[PDB]
Amino acid sequence: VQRLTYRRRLSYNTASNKTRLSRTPGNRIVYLYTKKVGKAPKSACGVCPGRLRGVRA
Amino acid sequence: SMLRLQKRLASSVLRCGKKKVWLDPNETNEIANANSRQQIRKLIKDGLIIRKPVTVHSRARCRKNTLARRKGRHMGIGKRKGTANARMPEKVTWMRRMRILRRLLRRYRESKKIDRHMYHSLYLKVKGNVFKNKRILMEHIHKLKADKARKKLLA
Amino acid sequence: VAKQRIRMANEKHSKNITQRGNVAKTSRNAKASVGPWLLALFIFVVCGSAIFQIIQSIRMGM
Amino acid sequence: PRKIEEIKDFLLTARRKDAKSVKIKKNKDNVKFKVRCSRYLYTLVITDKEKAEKLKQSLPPGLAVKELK
Amino acid sequence: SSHKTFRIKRFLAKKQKQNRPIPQWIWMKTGNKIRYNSKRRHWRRTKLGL
Amino acid sequence: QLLKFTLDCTHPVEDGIMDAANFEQFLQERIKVNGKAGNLGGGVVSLERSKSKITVTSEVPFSKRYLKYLTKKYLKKNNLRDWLRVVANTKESYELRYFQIN
RNA sequence: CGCCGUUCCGAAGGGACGGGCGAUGGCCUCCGUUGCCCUCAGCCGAUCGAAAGGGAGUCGGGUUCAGAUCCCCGAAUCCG
RNA sequence: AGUUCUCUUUUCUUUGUGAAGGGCAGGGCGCCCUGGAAUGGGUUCGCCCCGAGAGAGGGGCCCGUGCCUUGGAAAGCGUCGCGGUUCCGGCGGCGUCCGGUGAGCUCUCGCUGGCCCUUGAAAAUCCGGGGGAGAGGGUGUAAAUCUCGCGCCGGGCCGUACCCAUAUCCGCAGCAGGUCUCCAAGGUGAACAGCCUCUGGCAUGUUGGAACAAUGUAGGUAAGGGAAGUCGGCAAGCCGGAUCCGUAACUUCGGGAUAAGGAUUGGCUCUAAGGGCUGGCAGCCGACUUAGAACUGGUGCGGACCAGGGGAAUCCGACUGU
Ligand SMILES: [Mg+2]
Ligand SMILES: [Mg+2]
Ligand SMILES: [Mg+2]
Ligand SMILES: [Mg+2]
Ligand SMILES: [Mg+2]
Ligand SMILES: [Mg+2]
Ligand SMILES: [Mg+2]
Ligand SMILES: [Mg+2]
Ligand SMILES: [Mg+2]
Ligand SMILES: [Mg+2]
Ligand SMILES: [Mg+2]
Ligand SMILES: [Mg+2]
Ligand SMILES: [Mg+2]
Ligand SMILES: [Mg+2]
Ligand SMILES: [Mg+2]
Ligand SMILES: [Mg+2]
Ligand SMILES: [Mg+2]
Ligand SMILES: [Mg+2]
Ligand SMILES: [Mg+2]
Ligand SMILES: [Mg+2]
Ligand SMILES: [Mg+2]
Ligand SMILES: [Mg+2]
Ligand SMILES: [Mg+2]
Ligand SMILES: [Mg+2]
Ligand SMILES: [Mg+2]
Ligand SMILES: [Zn+2]
Repeated sequence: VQRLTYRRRLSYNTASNKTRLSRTPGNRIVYLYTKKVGKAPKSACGVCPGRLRGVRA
Repeated sequence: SMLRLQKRLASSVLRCGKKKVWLDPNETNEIANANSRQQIRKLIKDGLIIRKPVTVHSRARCRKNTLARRKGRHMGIGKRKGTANARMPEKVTWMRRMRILRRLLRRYRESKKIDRHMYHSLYLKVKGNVFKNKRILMEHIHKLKADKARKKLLA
Repeated sequence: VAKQRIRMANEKHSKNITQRGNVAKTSRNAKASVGPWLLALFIFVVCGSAIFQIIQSIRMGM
Repeated sequence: PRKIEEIKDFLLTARRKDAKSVKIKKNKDNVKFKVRCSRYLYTLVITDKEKAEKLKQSLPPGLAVKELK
Repeated sequence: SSHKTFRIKRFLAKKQKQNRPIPQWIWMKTGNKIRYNSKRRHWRRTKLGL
Repeated sequence: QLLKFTLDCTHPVEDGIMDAANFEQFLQERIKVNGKAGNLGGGVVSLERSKSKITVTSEVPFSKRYLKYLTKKYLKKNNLRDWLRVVANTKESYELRYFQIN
């Protein structure tokens, strides 16, 4: 099976080197580097454990 | 001749290994002067360079054996190396059983075969290991309904 | 390209054991960049020059 | 790329000062008109072959046109 | 390494250019004594230290 | 529905190396339907032969490659696979061709 | 030679919405810029410190003897 | 494409769609509204939840890396067929199809729990809110203003080859040493074990030829005996997987424990049980398991590989750790 390589010089599995597999129009699997997961705002009350609604994460 | 360059270029152009590149042993003079990928592409089209087929690794032998195992062959005491739990974990067996039996209780309650009071009583018994499989549970519910119906008639 | 050609060529090369020392460099024996029409045109210019001069001399010889 | 739904909006896009060309692509099920603008390639997909010819005449005069094959 | 400083790449480039044989017309010069470049360096036999 | 396939042995037959009537017989006794190769399923698979093109039809599913497998099998039986090649001509046909040699 | 020390024995702000006095210019209409004064002002520590930490945003295809997410084709996107 | 003496509707290969935008699945919510619940109910593998509002209805939001669509078939790939200067992103035909399944492996997203006399960075940077100093026009030629849609211009500097290790680095060397990472196929099997294979790679490790003496180094096997050898069982050997049975002294009641000790294990043909979907039944789909039985081979069957010898005591140190 096809085996993958990083497309950048960071050879380490750090928080900033995360990837997902992607099939291309050329019919091959490559790495796409993902963006970190964003977080919705936390309520200013400091009491409610959930995050807010109607706001992009 | 020394066709190291052509072997490397043909491999790159064909997207295979250098082991799958085949250079025509009768045409080595022609191939010897293809110093570019353009010329290598031409020789591939002409037929002096070919990609050899994958070496055969048939799955027929194991496909045949897998059918035998599906019928119980090659599965006796003398063919086991992991433990019963390693071969089929108890937790997964329990998880399958609980989902099956909890699914049946939900469908009986929604279909009104049982009421929420009987569902709740049976739910905690299902969690208690009282019933071993779907059938035993279903026959028990049938008994309960008969007894419940009898009392209603007397009442 | 017919993949059977690997076998044909491979077997054909193995026949070279009997003609060691005179193996043919190229199997594909089969071009003059000079087009045949133009080559004939060039012949009509150069070769004829000697021939015509003789005829013109012949014409002046009678 | 942006996809255009109506013919009127495509014509407005085709008349934009930044529109650079229109490509006509003919498929088995549709004809696609793609106009290369500054930011986006806008594509109008038409399933009625007859409307495609009517629209092909309505394109702005100066805007360069190319038929793809 | 591929990761390089401009100062290091400039030092390496000068070491690259000194590492050539002497011109052969130096031999015919009137008072010449040099026979070959005695300061040739090989990347494997002796290391630059930086 | 209906499935129909053809084999074109024009090049070999016209060169007198191969008989379509024999092949039509070979398919008759070999083409398997549910694994049986005797009755063609009870006429469910119908075989027809033109001057040079052999046609096969079926009211049940039937594989085009099965004909190629049988054709290559028949060609090997008659010692031809070193000269004749089975190629797909269209979605619905094969044909027998000569390897480009000499 | 220097060393300790890094907020500790320091008049440690060279900034700003706005307002008032002028000076210069320009698509001279009126606006900019600019000088002064008034007003307002915690940051409280220069600076250095990570090619694995934080840190916006680029992907597909093609291309060389040797370079390509960098070249060419196509399609995008962040910041100013 | 391979095989085809016989059989094999056969075996092998291959059978795409980027970012960004739009839509829709799917996932999640400690979000809202009605209502008011004991005969308590809901619910997970576990939990856990409710009059501080459960079930049940109807909504809202976040992520949507999944699918569709623009991208985009024009490309790429497979195959067949034609041309050229023939070193052309050459040109054509056809195809790039339809389903199933899983405690499978890898990655990822999410929910929920456990552990801590351990509680697991800072800053640049970006954003929202509270307030209302102000500004804007007088009904129009509208103004201030706009985190909306288009459009216009620009993004300088340095690195970028290749090796990355039984030959590109450090050990004086092409040194059996050392030296940080990412991806990770089929079979057997509990398994990233060992053994075999495909993709990819290599040429036996700084030489070859011919012999087959001793003595070595590394592997084996030995009748009868069985530690008599030796300081000492050193070395080797025995045991070994799994299922079923069975298990003592002592004990800090946790262990000891795979104690000890037995039986079984192949191949083949069957039987039973264990589920899902659609409409106490019917039909249609399916995933490996377990148990039992017959037959069967020169008693061979964890057949290679993998794989604990055991017991009774004494001294020391509690243990794990160094
Ligand atoms: Mg970083
Ligand atoms: Mg996708
Ligand atoms: Mg909002
Ligand atoms: Mg358990
Ligand atoms: Mg060295
Ligand atoms: Mg700094
Ligand atoms: Mg950094
Ligand atoms: Mg660019
Ligand atoms: Mg509720
Ligand atoms: Mg195509
Ligand atoms: Mg406000
Ligand atoms: Mg590089
Ligand atoms: Mg050896
Ligand atoms: Mg050797
Ligand atoms: Mg070596
Ligand atoms: Mg050696
Ligand atoms: Mg003995
Ligand atoms: Mg003995
Ligand atoms: Mg003794
Ligand atoms: Mg003695
Ligand atoms: Mg020992
Ligand atoms: Mg003991
Ligand atoms: Mg004592
Ligand atoms: Mg100790
Ligand atoms: Mg220490
Ligand atoms: Zn709150």
